[PDB]
Amino acid sequence: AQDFDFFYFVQQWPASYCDTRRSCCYPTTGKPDEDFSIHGLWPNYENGKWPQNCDRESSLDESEISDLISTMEKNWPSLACPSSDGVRFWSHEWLKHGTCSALGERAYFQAALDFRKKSNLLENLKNAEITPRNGEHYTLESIKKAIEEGVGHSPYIECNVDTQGNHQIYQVYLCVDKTATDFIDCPIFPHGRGCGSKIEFPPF
Ligand SMILES: Nc1nc2c(ncn2[C@@H]2O[C@H](COP(=O)(O)O)[C@@H](O)[C@H]2O)c(=O)[nH]1
Ligand SMILES: Nc1nc2c(ncn2[C@@H]2O[C@H](COP(=O)(O)O)[C@@H](O)[C@H]2O)c(=O)[nH]1
Repeated sequence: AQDFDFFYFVQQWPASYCDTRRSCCYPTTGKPDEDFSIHGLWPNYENGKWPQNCDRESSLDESEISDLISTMEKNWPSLACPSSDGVRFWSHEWLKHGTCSALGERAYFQAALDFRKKSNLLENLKNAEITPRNGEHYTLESIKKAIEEGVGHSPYIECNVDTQGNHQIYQVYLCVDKTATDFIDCPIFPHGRGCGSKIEFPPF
């Protein structure tokens, strides 16, 4: 029956996408909030492979999520250049991953928004006294533990490197069950050997 096993729910730390050697452009709506934003909700298999581009005939219909656009501009902004309203980013995510989710367009985007709010990363880190600042000031362990206490499941953290060589928290992966109802323990995690023991949680 069900075409896949679980979802990776991926969030990015905007400031870490914008302090690297690559180009970053603020959205048509201006500088994003200093908070974790959605990268994607990705159907996946327990074997590490995943389905993608399941219905190449299905394009993103904005009327279906009209009332959600202003919220998505702030919670799912595109930071790529050139600057955009996010729609291209959302259309691409819908076509590549959403069409493989078994969810209708609105349910897919509502699920991503709902899980970003539920995971409440910035606040869970704040409770643990982990707040944005420059330099590799935080242990990776404290970051994972803070998120885990708040979500009830352990995240996978992907790090990248800023312009000054600092290793920084870049993306956070959590797993959601195939019916997109709750967070679950991840059956598998990516293997992108990354994140030293001390990392940066950069401000904008
Ligand atoms: N479902 C799923 N998609 C992935 C995974 N790793 C890579 N991809 C997809 O491939 C893209 C990688 O782009 P690249 O960094 O290779 O230019 C991701 O944004 C995502 O759409 C994974 O573990 N699961
Ligand atoms: N990580 C990331 N990718 C973005 C952003 N804005 C647009 N993109 C684009 O979205 C692609 C990832 O989409 P996916 O492969 O998961 O469907 C990237 O290759 C990149 O070109 C952003 O803010 N962050």
